[PDB]
Amino acid sequence: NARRMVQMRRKLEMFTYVAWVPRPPRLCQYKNASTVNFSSTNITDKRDSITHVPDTVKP
Amino acid sequence: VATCRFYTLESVTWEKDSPGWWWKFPDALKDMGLFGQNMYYHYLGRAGYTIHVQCNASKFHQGCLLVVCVPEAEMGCSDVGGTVNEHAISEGEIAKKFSATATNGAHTVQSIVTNAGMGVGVGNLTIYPHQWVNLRTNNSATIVMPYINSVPMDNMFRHHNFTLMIIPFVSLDYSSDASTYVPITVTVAPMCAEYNGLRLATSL
Amino acid sequence: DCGLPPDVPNAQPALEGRTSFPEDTVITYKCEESFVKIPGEKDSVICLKGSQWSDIEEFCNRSCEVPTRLNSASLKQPYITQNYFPVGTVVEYECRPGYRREPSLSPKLTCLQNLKWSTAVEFCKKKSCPNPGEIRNGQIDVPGGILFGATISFSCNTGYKLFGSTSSFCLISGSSVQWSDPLPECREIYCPAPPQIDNGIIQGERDHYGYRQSVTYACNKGFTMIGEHSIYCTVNNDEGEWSGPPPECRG
Amino acid sequence: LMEIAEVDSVVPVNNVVGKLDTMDIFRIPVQSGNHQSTQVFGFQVQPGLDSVFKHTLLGEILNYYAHWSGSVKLTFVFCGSAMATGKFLLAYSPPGANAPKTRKDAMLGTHVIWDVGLQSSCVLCIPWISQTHYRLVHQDEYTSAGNVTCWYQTGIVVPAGTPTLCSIMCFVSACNDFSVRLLKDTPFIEQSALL
Ligand SMILES: CCCCCCCCCCCCC/C=C/[C@H](O)[C@H](N)CO
Repeated sequence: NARRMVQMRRKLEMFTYVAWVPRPPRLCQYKNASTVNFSSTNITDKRDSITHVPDTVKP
Repeated sequence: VATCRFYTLESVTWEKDSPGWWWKFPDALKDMGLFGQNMYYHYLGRAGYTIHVQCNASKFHQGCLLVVCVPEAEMGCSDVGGTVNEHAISEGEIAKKFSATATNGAHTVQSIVTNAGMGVGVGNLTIYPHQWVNLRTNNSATIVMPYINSVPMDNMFRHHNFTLMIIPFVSLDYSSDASTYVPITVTVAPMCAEYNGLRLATSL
Repeated sequence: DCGLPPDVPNAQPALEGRTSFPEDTVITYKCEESFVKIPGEKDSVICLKGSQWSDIEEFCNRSCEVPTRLNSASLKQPYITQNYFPVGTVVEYECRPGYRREPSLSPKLTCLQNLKWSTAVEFCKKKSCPNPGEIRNGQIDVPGGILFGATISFSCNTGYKLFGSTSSFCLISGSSVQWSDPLPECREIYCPAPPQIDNGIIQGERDHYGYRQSVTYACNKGFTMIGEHSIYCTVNNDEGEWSGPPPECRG
Repeated sequence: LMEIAEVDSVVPVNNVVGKLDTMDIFRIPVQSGNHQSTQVFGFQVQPGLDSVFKHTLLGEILNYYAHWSGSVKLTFVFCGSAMATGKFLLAYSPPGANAPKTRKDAMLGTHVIWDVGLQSSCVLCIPWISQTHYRLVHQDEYTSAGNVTCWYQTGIVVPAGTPTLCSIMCFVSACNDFSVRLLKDTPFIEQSALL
């Protein structure tokens, strides 16, 4: 089974059948190979505010 | 004509704080007249579906829903070490409710809406067939789902072909004295239903 | 004195260890294994004058065992007190508490010719408890159904504490079955006080902070912020705790 | 895979503190009143590196590749009441200058003025304006792609009995000229031991 090393598993699970019926890439960390069990994962990483774009042109 | 017809499930209440709901199919129709009966007496089944979701509200209500059908929505357990009960995936005509926080318990699904019970980004569910119900724009969503599986036919009890999810990205909101009860109603119709393996009815 | 009592097919006399019997002795016979005595018949002889026993006819015959114990149904009167069940005997059952009749099925068993009872069908089916419902901000674990004798358990989502019963059982309640305990309540957990910081403030501090709610810090004029601009309430094992240290405001 | 990338996916623009595990991560807050001076939202065009985009369908696909090229579609949908009307200025500012601090500065770049009506969505297409044919997914200042900002063009006007606070959602997809290369492993999945 291709479910114990995480990279190839995540690559293959981008499709439902192998390709047919693409799926949203696994966001959470894999826990075991028997299941799809996961700990609840943040949607993304935080930034300072909703308008936050850091200055890159400065002396 | 006896199975390929619209069946209406129990409606759900869209509140200001409602993570969402989901239903697995065909389990959601295991009691819909002769469609369910044919399911009990046959070993194989194959049908498309026309899913119609209804949510009507005034122009002074604001809200948005995601209606998405997920083929092979293998859910995950809140306890990372363990399995799920059929009851934790589907209550039949009754909907399973997502949560706004992490869930605990034995054999229950990790139903935090952000991960959609599948360890994926909820915002990425648009890859599946989907529609949105924006109260300012529309009041119904229609999806035509053919039979999707890795085999021509399969048992309708042992396998959930697809899961229907309704997830409000924009919470329902209204004003002082507008209607507070805004329900969501789901209507599903099988299409081109076939059955094989006729024998005595199974018992759950 | 009489000699040995007469032989009776499928019956054995109680001799009590002797072989010569004084006049008027009454000897009783008991049926052998897999035989039942026939009601209304003599089971004993008596030593008459002239050293002669009275006549006795066969009084033993056949039958099925006592019907096996069913968890769903119990034998009705008078079958529940009976032990003689010859071939063709039909008994009747009634549902035990927790079960109710399946009307399309017969609650009767027949003793067959091979001395066994006929095939058991579920003429009494489990009595079911009501829908357990739902717990706001919590979950109901139903691991094996909601029928008579079932167990369900309750929990609360992250950031909520359970108040009330943690489990409930489908038990018999008079004429029906009901849940032992009502649904509990999941109340939001409140974090400790967000710590004030030197030379900075909390922006619009609130009275109570619950799960994932955030406290935003701001430094006073002339002071430089070092650290997270805000912190938020985490909740584990029903206890709240801030996500980390507040920022520093250094001059 | 580009078929997948061309599908709209909701963008956690409001990736602020605390709301990283809510649905509100996908909602940009707007409201009625005099709030023109207040910017609505702003982020860098880093489809595979910035926290705003790296976990979307487009971002996840890109993280398997080292180079990307092509235009990006940003679709914004107004999710308020049908009785609420407003106009917004969605601007894309190529790199070389700091992000705008006012509507006047942002208007000088590539922008579209969005009118809210029966059509609830508008598309701000980010053109491919690059000195190189490809950009790094792990973007640096050399491969910077610019920024996107939104400002109240007029504001939001609502009648009596209507909610005063509304929300906007942003979807991201790839145009038909989008392309990636240099397959690589993604840094969003890791383990410490055989599962
Ligand atoms: C002489 C030694 C021969 C070694 C054979 C090793 C592989 C034999 C079975 C290959 C079949 C598995 C192919 C991979 C598919 C995956 O496991 C999943 N089913 C697809 O997601």
